[PDB]
Amino acid sequence: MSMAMSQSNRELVVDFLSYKLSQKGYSWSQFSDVEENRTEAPEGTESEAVKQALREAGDEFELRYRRAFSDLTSQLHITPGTAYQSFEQVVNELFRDGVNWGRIVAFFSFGGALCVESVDKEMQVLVSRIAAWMATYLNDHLEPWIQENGGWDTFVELYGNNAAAESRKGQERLEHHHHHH
Amino acid sequence: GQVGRQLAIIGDDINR
Repeated sequence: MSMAMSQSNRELVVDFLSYKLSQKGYSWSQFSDVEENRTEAPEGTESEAVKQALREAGDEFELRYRRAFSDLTSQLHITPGTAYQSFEQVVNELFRDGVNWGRIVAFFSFGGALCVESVDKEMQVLVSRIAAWMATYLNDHLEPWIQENGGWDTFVELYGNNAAAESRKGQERLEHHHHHH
Repeated sequence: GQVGRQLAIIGDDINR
């Protein structure tokens, strides 16, 4: 009953960079998949709740990254030749042994950041570079671990809309909730 | 490289 389980992967990464650059004030298709001849897709249903948790989880992870240490690309240099290596070091960092939730969302907004500063540094070709590294790592290492136990339905069950704040408030039961009456 | 080592730290404060 397949249909877009592997193609949807490249759809989540491409949609994350489309809204990322759109935030500042730059286009994405301008230097990404510019080659015409597309597939159009049926409509995209997994990105509904999935992309949703990726937008609130990407803005909360970024706010906590600078609010807890500093910027990401600000520390990187970015350039067509040693850029994939930079994202390669941050990738191994997160992977402590296998694939635990949380590092996947931080990796989504992380690559999107390198794409923003990339265009600002006259690195259009660099943007497309991170686009293939994001859809590849997602369809390579995160592929055999997501389909294993619903990696998108689960990623949304723990990082749903405002799930980060819901883990400290929605807790209630084992948290402490004083209303047993 | 400093990134990555801290990207996981925030994970705790925001883990599920």
